[PDB]
Amino acid sequence: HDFAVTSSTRVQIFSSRTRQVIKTFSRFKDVVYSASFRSDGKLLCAGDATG
Amino acid sequence: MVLLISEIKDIAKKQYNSIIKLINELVIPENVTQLEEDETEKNLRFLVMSLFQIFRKLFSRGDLTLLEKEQFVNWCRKVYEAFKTKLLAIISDIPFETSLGLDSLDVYLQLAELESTHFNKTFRKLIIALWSSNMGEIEDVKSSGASENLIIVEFTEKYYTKFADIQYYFQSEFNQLLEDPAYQDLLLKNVGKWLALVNHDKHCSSVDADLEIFVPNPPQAIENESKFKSNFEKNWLSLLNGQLSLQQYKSILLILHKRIIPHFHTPTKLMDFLTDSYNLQSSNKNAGVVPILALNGLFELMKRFNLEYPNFYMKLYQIINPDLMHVKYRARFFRLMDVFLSSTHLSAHLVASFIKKLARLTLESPPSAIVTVIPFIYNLIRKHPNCMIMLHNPAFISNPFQTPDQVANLKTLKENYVDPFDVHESDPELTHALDSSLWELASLMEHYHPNVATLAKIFAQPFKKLSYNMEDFLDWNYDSLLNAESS
Amino acid sequence: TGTVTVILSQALQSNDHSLLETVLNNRDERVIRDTIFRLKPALAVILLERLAERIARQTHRQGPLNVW
Amino acid sequence: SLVVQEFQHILRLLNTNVDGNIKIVYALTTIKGVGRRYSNLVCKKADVDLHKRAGELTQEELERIVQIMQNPTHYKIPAWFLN
Amino acid sequence: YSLNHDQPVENVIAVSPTQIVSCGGNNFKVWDLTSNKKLYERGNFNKAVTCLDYVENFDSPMQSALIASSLDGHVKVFDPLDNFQVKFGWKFSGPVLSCAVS
Amino acid sequence: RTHDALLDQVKKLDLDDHPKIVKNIIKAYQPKKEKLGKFTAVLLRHIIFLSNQNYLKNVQSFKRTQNALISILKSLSEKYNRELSEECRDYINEMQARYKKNHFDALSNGDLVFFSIIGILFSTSDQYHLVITPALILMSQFLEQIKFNSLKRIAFGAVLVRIVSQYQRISKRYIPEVVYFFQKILLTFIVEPLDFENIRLDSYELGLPLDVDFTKKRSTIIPLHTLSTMDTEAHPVDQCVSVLLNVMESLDATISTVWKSLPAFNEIILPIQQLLSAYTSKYSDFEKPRNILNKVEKLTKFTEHIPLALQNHKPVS
Repeated sequence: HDFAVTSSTRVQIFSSRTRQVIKTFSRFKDVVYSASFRSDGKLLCAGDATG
Repeated sequence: MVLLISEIKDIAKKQYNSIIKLINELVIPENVTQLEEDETEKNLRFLVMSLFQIFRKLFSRGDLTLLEKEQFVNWCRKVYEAFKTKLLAIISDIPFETSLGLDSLDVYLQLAELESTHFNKTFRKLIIALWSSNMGEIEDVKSSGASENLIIVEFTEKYYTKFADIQYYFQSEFNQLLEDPAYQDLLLKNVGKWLALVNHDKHCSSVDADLEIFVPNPPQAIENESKFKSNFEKNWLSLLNGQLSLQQYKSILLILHKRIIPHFHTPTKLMDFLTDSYNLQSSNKNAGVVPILALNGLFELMKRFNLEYPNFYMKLYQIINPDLMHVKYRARFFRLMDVFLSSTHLSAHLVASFIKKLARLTLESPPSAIVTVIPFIYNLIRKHPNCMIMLHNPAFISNPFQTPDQVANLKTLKENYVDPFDVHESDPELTHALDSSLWELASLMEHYHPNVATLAKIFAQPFKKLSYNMEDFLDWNYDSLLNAESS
Repeated sequence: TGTVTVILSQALQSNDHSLLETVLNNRDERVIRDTIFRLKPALAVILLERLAERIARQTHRQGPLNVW
Repeated sequence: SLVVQEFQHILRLLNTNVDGNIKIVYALTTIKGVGRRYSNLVCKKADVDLHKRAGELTQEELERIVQIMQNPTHYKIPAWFLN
Repeated sequence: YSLNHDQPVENVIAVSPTQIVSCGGNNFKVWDLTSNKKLYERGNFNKAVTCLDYVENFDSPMQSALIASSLDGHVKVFDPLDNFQVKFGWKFSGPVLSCAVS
Repeated sequence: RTHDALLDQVKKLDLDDHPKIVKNIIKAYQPKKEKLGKFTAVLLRHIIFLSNQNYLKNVQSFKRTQNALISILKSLSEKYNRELSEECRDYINEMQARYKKNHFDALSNGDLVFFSIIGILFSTSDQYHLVITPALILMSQFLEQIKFNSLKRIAFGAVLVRIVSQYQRISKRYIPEVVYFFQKILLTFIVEPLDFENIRLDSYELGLPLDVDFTKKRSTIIPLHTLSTMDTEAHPVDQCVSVLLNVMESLDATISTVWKSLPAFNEIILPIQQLLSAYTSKYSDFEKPRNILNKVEKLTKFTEHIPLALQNHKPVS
């Protein structure tokens, strides 16, 4: 029911029926590069430009 | 003289018969100008100018004032004879008669206004005369410009850059005239006339400013901007298909890059023209520089719509050459370099190849080119910090606090070291420029100019910032440097 | 000259229907001849197949397309 | 495989040097002479997202900010709000 | 062991327990690990392919589907059961950077 | 004295052979500030005018009086520098007015000898100068922007190279422009091609055939510019090989003075290396090019040719 999109210093969680910004991640300093969920569907991991 | 006496008689004035006689005299002034081709009345043409002013005044009086069918036919015939005399004087003005050309143009403009207010065919006849006109210094100005005319250049600079309605009917009548076969060949011969008439940058599609109206009643000249685009594109495709030369080729490339794009409607035909231009690579040292503005147009084309050019960075590596340094378009070409190499998918091999090519270029490049290439090198290195090894190898530097075994190993490594960079290799990814350091940047350190040496010290010192203001450190010349040094 | 060869080849390599429609919108016979002269044989073959399927889909489009 | 995009570090603004790594309202607060809700509502009137960092906001909305703040009375700014 | 994708590969996707896809540059090569060799390869894309995903065993007439976006808004749907044959495509004006399917 | 034209007329009426004597007497009478500054202005203008006009008299009747004038100039320059620098700046401004009006038709061997005397007189070793560095970049622009298509322009470039060789033997700097000049001159001499197209030369009419003896009695540098540059339109292979050996000798002198210290001499000389290898493969009897290749090979053997340490700075406390 949800998916994560990377953007400028910002990671956005969208729903499927609603297709709206459900969750906001902005605690980065610079632009994010990678976003991946876990098999259990709880943890999302993001690779940023800070290493 | 006789012209002044006829002027006085016509002003004082069987008034229709007197006006007809004056019009006959002003048509005989076509023969007067024909004799003036050998000698313009002792190269003064003062009598010719007085006769032209008299004819203009008589035409104005006739328009104001005028067997009704016979009278109307006679008046129209006199007006048309005066207009045709002016057009023939403009057309046959092979000699550089500035005053005569100005008088003919003013009379033709006044007659056109009078016809538009009381009576398009006159416009096309006028353009036919102006394009049949030709001057020796006007044909294919090679040092600069397109066509150093007199009559059509003044016509453009004080008549074409003012009236948007006249611009619209202008391009429509060129479309009609190009469909006309003989005058299509006339335009093919006088290609540069249209170039000189079009490079003035204040056309109708330029909505940045407004153009005032000539005719009191504009006959729907704002019918369609896309129709204006279609006329523009048809005229331009015809001219680029017919009778191209080198200087006109460079000028049309410039006008395409800067001004035509806002005025053009067949971007795929511009694509084909621009890719032919960019792939145009011959042994002509003068024609080998077109790819610069060709790639400028191609890249702004890619930006406006998403198309491709295979082995793009291959072609950039090939096209980077000291001839670019010697040509004066390298400032815009470095803006192009910025907007290409600003991509985030480029690699260490590509950046090393480009930086080594530019290092050889600054080893052998003029100081203005040196101060253009310094900001590019600095910003490229800052954006891709992966080239710190080639800026300074960490293994090749020494330190007292390490074992003699490592001392001997370092000595042997330095002995067996060899520079593996390849210049002839056209693949930026395949050139092994990662291992090659910059002895050329060391020479730049050991430059001769004070400002260039200070920029070299900036290179040598650790990179502390990112903003280097490429635009301000992008346009410099010998004269500019001398002005700065004197100031 | 005014050909559209590279656009035809690109569209046939990646069969973009919208791009191919926009590039077949033209009807200038000299450009047709110049294109097909400077077009690849197999690319022109698949181009002919595309023309066939578009005539089948919209026989009304075949008018200017009868000379391609 | 080139890709194009559309960020700024420490940058100058009205002779004041403010970072691009801090939220917009508070960067405008640290702009000398102006304060908390002054900055908040100048951002609101300039019509920009308040969660952004100053690395964003390219020059055209930058200059809308500058012109609105330097012509406050000409944008329905109340006098009891004015300094 | 390694399998050569000469042009810069930007995606590697284990489509099946025995087959993988190397998605980089203009084309993309579907390799098999057990044979250690490319079963197929498709170069039907316009510019460099930027993203590629796979979906399998879902509610559909087609059992498995392979999506690839190639920097044009151009997303193309192939299928491994048909040797990665062209099945569908969409085109979006902006050059797409990523694509995904539920 | 008060007017340059008036004093030049007085000197010409008195004598061209002892205009130096007349001017020295006048200056001695005057020194015994503004007067002597005007004298310096007229003397500089007059020596430039004389260099432009006439050099028919030999070394024993013209070079001696020119050197006497040079000594008088040394005295007045040791006594005054501010007015001399100001007139140098004016002389600049008029040079670039002339050059922008006519790129090649408004230059002078007078300008060349002015550059030479400026280099001889001033402390050329200075990094920045109100006179040297302006004239330095002006000289660079002169040698770079001239459309090299004739032997008189080639000789102009050669004398400019000699003067900047003095400049960088007393200052030890580097000129990518003189490197480019050397490459362009070599390419236009051996155009007669396939291995060099990035140099972008200008003339396809002059070359170097295999009809030269290159002996010592063959015309050496022997630079009589005030005669060679205006009789060079008649082009013998002896004059061509003389100017070739002149530019080659200046190149070798620049090498041995500064370019050995230059770290990138190898990649500076690589195009020149290919040009000289073509020279040897074409003629096979060029001993001076052979020695040049030997020297460059020695420099390649002795150079470190190791990646540098540009970004090695000490930590901050």
